[PDB]
Amino acid sequence: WVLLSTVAAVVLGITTGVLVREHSNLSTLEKFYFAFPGEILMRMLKLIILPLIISSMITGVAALDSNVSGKIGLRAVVYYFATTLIAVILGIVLVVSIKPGVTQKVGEIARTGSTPEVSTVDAMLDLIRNMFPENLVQAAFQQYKTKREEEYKIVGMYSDGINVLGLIVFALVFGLVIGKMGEKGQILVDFFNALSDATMKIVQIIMWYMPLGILFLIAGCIIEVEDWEIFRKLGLYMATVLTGLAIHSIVILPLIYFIVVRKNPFRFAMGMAQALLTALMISSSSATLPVTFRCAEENNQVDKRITRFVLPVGATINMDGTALYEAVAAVFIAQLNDLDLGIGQIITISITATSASIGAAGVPQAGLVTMVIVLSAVGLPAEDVTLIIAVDCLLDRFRTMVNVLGDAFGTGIVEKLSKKELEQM
Ligand code: NA
Ligand code: NA
Repeated sequence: WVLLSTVAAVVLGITTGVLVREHSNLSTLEKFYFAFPGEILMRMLKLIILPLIISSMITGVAALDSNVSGKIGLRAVVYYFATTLIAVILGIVLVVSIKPGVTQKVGEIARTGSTPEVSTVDAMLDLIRNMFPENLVQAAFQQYKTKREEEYKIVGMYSDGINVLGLIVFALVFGLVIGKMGEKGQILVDFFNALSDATMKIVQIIMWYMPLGILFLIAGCIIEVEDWEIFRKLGLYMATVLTGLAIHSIVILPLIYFIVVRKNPFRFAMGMAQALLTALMISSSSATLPVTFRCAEENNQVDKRITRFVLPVGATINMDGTALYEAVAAVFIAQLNDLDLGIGQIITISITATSASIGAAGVPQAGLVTMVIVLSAVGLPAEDVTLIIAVDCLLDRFRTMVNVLGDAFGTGIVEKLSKKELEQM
């Protein structure tokens, strides 16, 4: 009933959403109140991130030996990097071959939204700063950001938004320490094992409300969009983005899973359908993590030791979907400006696009912030990001699904590559 209700909710939500806007006329305030049931689900899933991330990372690392944990972590990191690179290369090839921007002009495309003010050096240094928060309690709900102020002086401040990067790094180090302690640290292992189990049970309670929240979540966004002809001007740009995401999700990732794990990848992906559908509706890899936990464990029979480690980390640093999107968007913006891109310029977009949304799964405008960095790398104005924000919300839905799908396949791949370790213990 859990999966069926989710499918029923989207159909009713899409049916309700299209009918409401086509027949009824709603103001901006009336549109916001319509999506309120979905909004409640959004903050019920966000409420679970902190307890889930902390107890999963501590419990997963603490359960394994130091060497076993290191090898499992090394395998996951290689898979994260390997798949993100392939996603970027696929985006580069598709956008270069399809040439979405060479068939269009800058003037014709409408400009929407505001381009964020980003410093490439400060944004990347902020990544390392957030890995090591100054306060653990503050990191639970706030993040650090630095701005250049004046001959220039760096001023930093904390803003609302959970620092998943800092919490995961501490939870990994904390899990390693309490595991080595043994009997001394057993009480902490037991405490965070119960907290992890309790958090999963609370997710089960949230799943009861998810169908009703999903209905209004999908319905609301369909009603939010006031203009549909804007999607037609960027259709070629959208087509290449979804073509790359579809190929990565349906060809590349299943192929990698099959080679490492001699099993049907679509059977594995079928078990994740509930998590993939949730990601497609909430546009957050961290908020959909609790759903990914159940699908990987309950449906795909993936080891809980592997899942507790790979999934929380993957939701934070594994963004194949976003990395592909930045590579396609950056080259597309380059083509609009009639800017020929050489091998040197193409390469730098690849490395810059790789470091996309490394601490912003669910953070809004996370893709625009990265796009500014990627565009600035090869010298295009950061104001060209305004040409993409029109359809960024829709693409964000599909980005998150591919971001979550990469994590799910990583658990199966890492589990197979560490089979000797799990049996050895
Ligand atoms: Na990846
Ligand atoms: Na991810």
